[PDB]
Amino acid sequence: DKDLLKGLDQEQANEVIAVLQMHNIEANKIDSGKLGYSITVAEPDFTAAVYWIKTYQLPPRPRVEIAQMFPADSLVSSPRAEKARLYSAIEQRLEQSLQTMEGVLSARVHISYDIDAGENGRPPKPVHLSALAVYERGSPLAHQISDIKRFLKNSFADVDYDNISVVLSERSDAQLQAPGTPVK
Amino acid sequence: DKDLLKGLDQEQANEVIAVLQMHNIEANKIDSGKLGYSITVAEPDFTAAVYWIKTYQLPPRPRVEIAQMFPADSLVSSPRAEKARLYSAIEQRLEQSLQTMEGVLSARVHISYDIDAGENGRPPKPVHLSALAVYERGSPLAHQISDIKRFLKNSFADVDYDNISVVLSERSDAQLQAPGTPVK
Amino acid sequence: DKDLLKGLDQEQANEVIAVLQMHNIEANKIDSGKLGYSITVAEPDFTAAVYWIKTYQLPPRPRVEIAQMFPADSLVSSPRAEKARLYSAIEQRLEQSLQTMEGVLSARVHISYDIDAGENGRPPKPVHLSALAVYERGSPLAHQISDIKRFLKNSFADVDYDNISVVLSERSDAQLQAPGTPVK
Amino acid sequence: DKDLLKGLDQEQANEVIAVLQMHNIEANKIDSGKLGYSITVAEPDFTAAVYWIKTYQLPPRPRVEIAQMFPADSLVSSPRAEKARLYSAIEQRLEQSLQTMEGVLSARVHISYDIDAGENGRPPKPVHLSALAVYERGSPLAHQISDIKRFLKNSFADVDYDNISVVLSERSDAQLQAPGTPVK
Amino acid sequence: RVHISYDIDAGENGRPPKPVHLSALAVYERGSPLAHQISDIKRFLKNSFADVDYDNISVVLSERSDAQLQAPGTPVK
Amino acid sequence: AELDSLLGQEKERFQVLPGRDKMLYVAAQNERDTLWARQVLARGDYDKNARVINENEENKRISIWLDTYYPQLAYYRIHFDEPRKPVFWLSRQRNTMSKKELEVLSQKLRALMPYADSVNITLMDDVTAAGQAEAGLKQQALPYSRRNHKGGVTFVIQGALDDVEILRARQFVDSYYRTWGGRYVQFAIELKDDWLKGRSFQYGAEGYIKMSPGHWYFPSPL
Amino acid sequence: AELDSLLGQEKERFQVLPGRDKMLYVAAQNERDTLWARQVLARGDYDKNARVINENEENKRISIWLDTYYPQLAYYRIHFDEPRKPVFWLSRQRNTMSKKELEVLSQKLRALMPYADSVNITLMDDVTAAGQAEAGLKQQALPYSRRNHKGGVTFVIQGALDDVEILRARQFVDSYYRTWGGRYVQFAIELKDDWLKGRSFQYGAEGYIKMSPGHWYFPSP
Amino acid sequence: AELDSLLGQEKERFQVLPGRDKMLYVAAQNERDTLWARQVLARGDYDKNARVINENEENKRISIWLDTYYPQLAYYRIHFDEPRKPVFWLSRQRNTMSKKELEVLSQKLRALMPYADSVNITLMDDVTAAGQAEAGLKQQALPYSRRNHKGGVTFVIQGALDDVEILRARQFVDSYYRTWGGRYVQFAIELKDDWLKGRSFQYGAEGYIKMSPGHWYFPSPL
Amino acid sequence: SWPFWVMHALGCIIDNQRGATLSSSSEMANFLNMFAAVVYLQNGGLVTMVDVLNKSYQLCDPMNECTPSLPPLLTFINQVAQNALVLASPVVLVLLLSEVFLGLLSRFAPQMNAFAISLTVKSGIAVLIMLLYFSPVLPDNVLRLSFQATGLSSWFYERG
Amino acid sequence: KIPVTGSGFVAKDDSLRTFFDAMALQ
Repeated sequence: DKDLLKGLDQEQANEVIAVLQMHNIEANKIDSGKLGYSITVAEPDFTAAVYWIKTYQLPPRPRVEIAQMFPADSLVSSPRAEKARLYSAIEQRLEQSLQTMEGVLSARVHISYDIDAGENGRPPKPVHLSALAVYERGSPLAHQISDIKRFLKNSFADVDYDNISVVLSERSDAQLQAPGTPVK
Repeated sequence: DKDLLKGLDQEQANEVIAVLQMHNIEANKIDSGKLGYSITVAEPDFTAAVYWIKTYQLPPRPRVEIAQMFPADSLVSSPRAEKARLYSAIEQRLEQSLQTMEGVLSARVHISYDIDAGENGRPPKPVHLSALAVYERGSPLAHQISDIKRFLKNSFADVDYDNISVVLSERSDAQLQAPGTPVK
Repeated sequence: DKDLLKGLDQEQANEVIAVLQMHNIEANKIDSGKLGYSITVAEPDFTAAVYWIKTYQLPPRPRVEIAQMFPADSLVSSPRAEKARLYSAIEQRLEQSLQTMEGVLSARVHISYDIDAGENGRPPKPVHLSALAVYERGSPLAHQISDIKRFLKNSFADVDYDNISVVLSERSDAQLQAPGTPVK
Repeated sequence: DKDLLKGLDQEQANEVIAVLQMHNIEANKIDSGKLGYSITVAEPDFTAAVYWIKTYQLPPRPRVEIAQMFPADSLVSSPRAEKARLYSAIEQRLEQSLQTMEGVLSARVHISYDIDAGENGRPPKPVHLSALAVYERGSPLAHQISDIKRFLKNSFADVDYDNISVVLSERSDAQLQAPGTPVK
Repeated sequence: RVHISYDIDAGENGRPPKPVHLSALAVYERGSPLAHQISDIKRFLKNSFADVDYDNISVVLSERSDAQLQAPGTPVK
Repeated sequence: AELDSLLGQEKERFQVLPGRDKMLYVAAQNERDTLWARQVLARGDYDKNARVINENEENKRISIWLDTYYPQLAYYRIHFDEPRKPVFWLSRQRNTMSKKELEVLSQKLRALMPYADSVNITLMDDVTAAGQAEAGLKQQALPYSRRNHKGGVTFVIQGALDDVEILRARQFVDSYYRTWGGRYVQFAIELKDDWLKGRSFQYGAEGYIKMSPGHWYFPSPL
Repeated sequence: AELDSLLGQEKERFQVLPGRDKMLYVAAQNERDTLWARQVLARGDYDKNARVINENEENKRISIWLDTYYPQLAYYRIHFDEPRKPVFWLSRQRNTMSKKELEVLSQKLRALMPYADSVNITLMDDVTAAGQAEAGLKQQALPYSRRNHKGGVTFVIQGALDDVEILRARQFVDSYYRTWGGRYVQFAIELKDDWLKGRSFQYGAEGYIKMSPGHWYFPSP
Repeated sequence: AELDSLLGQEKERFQVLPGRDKMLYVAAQNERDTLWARQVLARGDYDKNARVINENEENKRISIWLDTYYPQLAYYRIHFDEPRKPVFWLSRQRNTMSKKELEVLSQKLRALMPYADSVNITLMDDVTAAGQAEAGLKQQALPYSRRNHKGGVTFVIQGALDDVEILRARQFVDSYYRTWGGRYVQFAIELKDDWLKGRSFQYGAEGYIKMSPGHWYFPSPL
Repeated sequence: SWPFWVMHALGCIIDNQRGATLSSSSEMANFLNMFAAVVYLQNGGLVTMVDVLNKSYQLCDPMNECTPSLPPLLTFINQVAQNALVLASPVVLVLLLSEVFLGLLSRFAPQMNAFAISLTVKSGIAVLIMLLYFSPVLPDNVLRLSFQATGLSSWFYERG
Repeated sequence: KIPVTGSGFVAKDDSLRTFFDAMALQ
């Protein structure tokens, strides 16, 4: 049982097992206590598991948000640093609201940011949107893309239907069966 | 058994073995505690790995972001020194949002930086983009260039369809079989 | 056993063995703990190793970045000392994002720096690029020029194709056999 | 028997051995701990060895860089003291990036320093370059003179091909055999 | 050995900066046709600066002396 | 241990076929189940020999042999619904081989595939392959442009399409590339910034004149 | 042990052939497995001599011999689909070799490749090599300009191509070069910027570009 | 202590030829394999005599003797593709040598290089060395200017070339130099910018340069 | 009048720190403003004062309503202020450090009344340290800070 | 390098003087 990773996260260890089980190799989630989690694989599956590590860029970085490097603890805050923290909380709250729709499994929303208009002589421009979504299969997914643009339409000041782009897709095949141990 | 490298951490050691395994030589991952890891190969397989260490410039350096040059704990922050973190956090968030598509394993996006058009009276210039991606093989990778452009187009203020360039390719062949020990 | 060099660290020693083996001589990498490494060769090989030391300018100097001359730990930083630290972090990111293309093994990218625009009212000039690359051999490297200049074009404000220059070459021939110990 | 140099550094010691073996005299390198290295010769070769010391200027001086005479530790920093440290990191990095070309063993690049153009109303002058190189023999060194001009051209703001002057040569005859011991 | 012309007075007043002059010395290995070696150095030295011309550089060069390899000899008496 | 027990629990997504060169062929259905089976023969828990075939690459393995020994042949795709009797879709109006030298090709295609028993040859018509691509492109109401030339046609989908016009066009082509392949007809989905979706007109003294199809489009200021 | 067990576990990607010069040749398929097989013979776990051959590397070795003993020869490529009986694609409309001097070439080529048993020389046409390449260039909808001359044609692609045309161009040239090779027809992709972006101009016989409201440019005819 | 085991593991990049003057000859292929063998012979683990030969060195070594004893000779290249029987490529339309004294050349060339068993002399044409050199530079659609003169031609490639046409023109010349040698036809690739860098002029037999809208310069007739 | 304003602002800080202005709750600051006037006028000088208004008519011709371009104007006051503080940097650190050094001696000798002693000694100290960098440092910053005609594009634009 | 096939005038926001001067040859 050769070791692969250690010092991981609870969600980072639940991600390493989920990629290898897609590719017909088993794993063991041995807990180390206060260090974290550690993954040890078998010896004939060592060459294949190393190859899937380089491709998927594992271990996963923590997902970044824009309001993580402009913290609200400072005594002074610029207006450039105050619209970006407001906008960074709407696209997270809109993501929590998008998963409660009928059929959406996951989504990600981006909004066009405004930087220079705080100090430049221009009034602020219109807002542009972009959305992704993953649907459960069996869904007629050509008609679902007009119900998200209507919800996203009057979530801003004045946007058109050309500045919102929805690219959605049905989910992948199910992985349900066990990999199977090598007979040694 | 001559040693190649020592003192490497966790993330570096799974990349050095993944390059040597492409070239039909074995490797061992030896721990040393807080002094990092070490890697030892056999004596007939020593001349090949030195030639491949110089070529691929291994071990890899940690990937650099522009946010590492401008830390938030400075006492005074210019307006020039705040858009650079702001450009370097949107550039990472669309990279984490492109990985959720069907078939993409890795991606990297580069935004066009403009900083000198803000303090002056010139109008701000148009923003340009350039993206790379890697798809699994067996996919019609000429037809999937149109929805990556559609997702990134109205993620900003005003871009056109010809200031963005996507150059993508399929992944290499899967390495699943063992290298094999030298017989003596 | 004539001693050639002593006190090298980890990354300097792996380059010395990769150059000497091109000229049919082998070495021994002896660890010494805190005093770095040391490299010894035999006595008939001593006359030849000192010839290739002066010509290849070994040991290699550590590679220099422009951000080392302007540290981020200063009290106040000028705008001249901010675009030099900004331009130095994109060009370190641009050659690591070039390694995730297919075929490429190494890359080096240079940017033209603006100097006079920080203190003058003149508008800035066009930015010029230049790149180096090493391709895995056998590739049709004539058709490989149109993708890097297209990728490098719209990663900035406004460039043109006569101001980008790419000079690339295939890697050298492989060294796979042992030198052989000199018996005398 | 008789000494001729002592107290050298590591890189100053390795240069004296490589010159004397070209002129058919055999020397010995002895380590002395904290007092650096020392170099001895035999009895009859002593009169000729001092003659080669005077011509080749041994011991070699440490190489001088322009950033050594304008240190960053001064709390004041004039703009004539910032462009000189900015030029001096570009003219070592282009030379070190030139060493990754096809067949180059050594190189040295020089850039024109312009400091007094911004202080008055005078326009900045054009920038000139010059480069040297030593190629491995067997190379058609009339066709390798246009790739260094193309790479160095648009690595700056705006140069012409008259301002770039590269003069290069093939390497010398290899010294590989031992001198031979003077018997009496 | 190379020498550069120094300028002091022009940087402070309204006077334009003057031209730049270069001069080089060299000791060459003997056996070289040293009449043809004078053109690569002026080609090298011209555009290593802002604004010089080809007639403000002067190269004076000479081959090294004959080698001394034999011992002096002890004075016997 | 036999072969169909060392694979997964569901013994119906794969299909083991006996070979003729003393081998054993497993028939997967996609690239995901292909890496499931190749991990078994790579980890080495099977004594005898085994190979993995696939629809998208066995159509590539005998097209590399085919464009060396039989050039200038017009065909579309080989369907592998029953692997003991494949079907070869030739062109009727572009192939000029007689009955005697078409039976030599079926016995020569038999030697490339040791699992097959007999390759069936039928002559598909050439305008039916263009009529299904045209009537299927009008049915989604997509603004297209046809370019007819000798030895294959091509359809260009220009313009600034929105998300529904991209999703309907991308979905129809992949359900069409499966049937006929991309040897004859090639699709050219591309996004440019013109609100006029592909067409171009010039205007003088009588009205508008429809220009000949070219590559240059006028960028739209609106 | 014997050679077919000293390679990897997958005993399908290599196929060893015994030579005539007392060797044993292995026929790989790309550069990723040739360095795998050449690592075996270099570390030294085999007593006799062996070599690793390739499709493109052997296609340059026997072209260096051919332009020394038989210059001014018109051929395209040697196909290595079966490595025991290769097929040599000779040109038809550019040579005047009879049957008697084709058997000297087919018997002196066998002694350079000891693994093969016979070489099957066929005379390919010269217009179909360029008729499938021109018709293949219209199907990708690319602007081009053919320049004909004696003993070869060439296709030059210019313009402000977008990202779908520089991916369909690489997928077409590499599929045609893989079959015929770069001996007869050569493509030249060069991309320039558009001088006409926000400018108004008149096209036709007297064409000019107005670079500003008060600045005309009369180009080359 | 045999010599063929003293070299590397792979015995395929070197080839040992027995000379006639008690000296073995190892024929390498490039400069890297010559240094692999010259390090072996310099350290001295072989008590007999041996030498390593090459192609770029041996073609310049036996031209110093030939440019002293047989001057004004028109030849192209000496190929060592078979190291026991080299081939001398003599010119046809520029010599006045008969059949008898050509055997004298084939015997005074054999005694200076001991490994060759026999030298073969073939008469190569002179205009077919430039018609293949013109047709290859025409396939790349590159601008050139041919200058014919007595005993050699000259192709001049000037201008501001781009990045693909320098690599494709540097890959073409060394493949031409590898087969023909640099004695007859010389390639002169020169990269310089637009001469008269931004000045308007009136070329042809009465020329003048315009330094300014009100300044005329009268050099040589452009 | 940019470099004359900071120079007149420079002398007021050195005047104010040494005492000599506490009659409110100046002649020395007039002296530096005259001095930077002459050294600006000698080398060039008046050639650049006319050139910026000759170019101003080339980019702000009337009947076109050009304006002084507000959004880079709002940082004008701190732009001379950060040039004021760094120019008055070295002399205020020694005068301030000398006072607390004197103040530590008043803690070591209680009835010294070092406030009275602070006024007698500081005017000689505050002028002496600035004599060392008066010659090589002051007059070149005067010529550097002279506003040149090349920056005229960044402060204006015509409105129709 | 002017990719169009026919004859004609392409106008992108002309000011009706450079437009009608271009029709002054027909």
